[PDB]
Amino acid sequence: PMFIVNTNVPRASVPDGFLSELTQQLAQATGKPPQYIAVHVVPDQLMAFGGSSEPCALCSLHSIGKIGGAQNRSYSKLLCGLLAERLRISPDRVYINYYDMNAANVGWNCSTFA
Amino acid sequence: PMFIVNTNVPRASVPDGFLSELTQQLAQATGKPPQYIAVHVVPDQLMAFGGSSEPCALCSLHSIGGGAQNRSYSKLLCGLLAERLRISPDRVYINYYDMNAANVGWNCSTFA
Amino acid sequence: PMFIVNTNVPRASVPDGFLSELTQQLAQATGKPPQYIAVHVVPDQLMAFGGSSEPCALCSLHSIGKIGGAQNRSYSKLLCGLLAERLRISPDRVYINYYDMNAANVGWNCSTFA
Ligand SMILES: [Cl-]
Ligand SMILES: [Cl-]
Ligand SMILES: [Cl-]
Repeated sequence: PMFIVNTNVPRASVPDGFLSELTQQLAQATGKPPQYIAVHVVPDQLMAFGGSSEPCALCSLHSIGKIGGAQNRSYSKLLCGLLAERLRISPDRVYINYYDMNAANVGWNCSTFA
Repeated sequence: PMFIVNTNVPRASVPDGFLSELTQQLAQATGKPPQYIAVHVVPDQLMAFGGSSEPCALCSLHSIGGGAQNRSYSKLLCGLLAERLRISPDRVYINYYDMNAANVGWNCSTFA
Repeated sequence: PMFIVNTNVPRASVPDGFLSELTQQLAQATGKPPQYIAVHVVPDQLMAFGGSSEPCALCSLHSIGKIGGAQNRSYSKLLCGLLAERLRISPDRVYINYYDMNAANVGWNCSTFA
C-alpha cells in the first residue's frame, strides 16, 4: 500500500527513522513485506483546520481492492498514536483518509529502459 | 470541505493570514462553519503550463454532495487567490470534486 | 496532459530548464503542442520506497484517452532516461503510472472571474 502524510510540522521536527518506523508498522499490520510498501511524508506545508494553523496532519492510505471498512478503524488504531506522538500533533488534529487503488493500473519501472 | 492549493510561489511570499481568509471565504461559499473547513496550501512547487514557469496555482475543492455551484465558487475564490498570491488570474485553475462518503476523513482523537 | 513528479530529491538539485525539457519531451510523447503540457514537480518529500530512502521519483501522467499498454511503454521509453539522468536517480527507483483523465472534470480558469 501507499501511506501519505501531509503536515505543517517543520521538516527538522520529523524524527530520524520515522519513515522506517511507519513502513515497519504497516508491514506489521498487513503482514506484507516492506518491499512493496511506499510512504510519503510531506512537511513544511501551510495547513489549517478551522482556521487554526496549529500542528496538524492530513493523511491518506491507498491499498488494493478494499482492505478497509472496519480495517479502516484498525488502521486508525494502529497509526494515529504513532503519528500524533512522533510528529508532536494533537490526536484530534490528525486525519486519515482511506482510498481504494485500481489493481489493474500498472506502474512502470524505468530500469526496463534508460 | 477540503481546499488544496498547489503553487510555485515561495512560502515566504504567502501572506500571513491567508489561511484564515481562505477559510472564511470557503465558509461563505459552502455555507458551512469554519470548523469543518480544511485548507492546504503547497508552496515552492516546480510548476509549468502554457509554456511558462511564471507564478501559477492549480487548486481543488473536495466536498460531500453541479456546474452552477462550481461557477459561483470560482467567482468567490479566484480574486482572492490571484490577488493574495500575486498570480495572474489566467494562471489560476480550480477543479471541483464530489467526495465519496465511503470513505471520509477519520479523526484520531478517538483512537491511539 | 498533466505530469506529476514526486521526488525526495532536493528542490535545489533540480537542474535549470528541467521543466522546459520535460515539457518538450512530453509534447513529443503525447503529440500535443508544448503549450498544452502541464508539469508539476514536487521535490523535498520524505520518501521511503522499497524500504529505501535513497533518491527516487514516483511519477504520474494524466491525459484524456484510453489507457493502452503499448502507448504507456513508448511513454516510458521517452521519459525514463530523462528523469533518471536529470534528477540523478537510479532508473530502478523511477516509476511512472498512467491515468485516464475524466473529460467531464472541468478545470475552471480564473481569468473569467478575475
Ligand atoms: Cl495564517
Ligand atoms: Cl449556464
Ligand atoms: Cl515503442
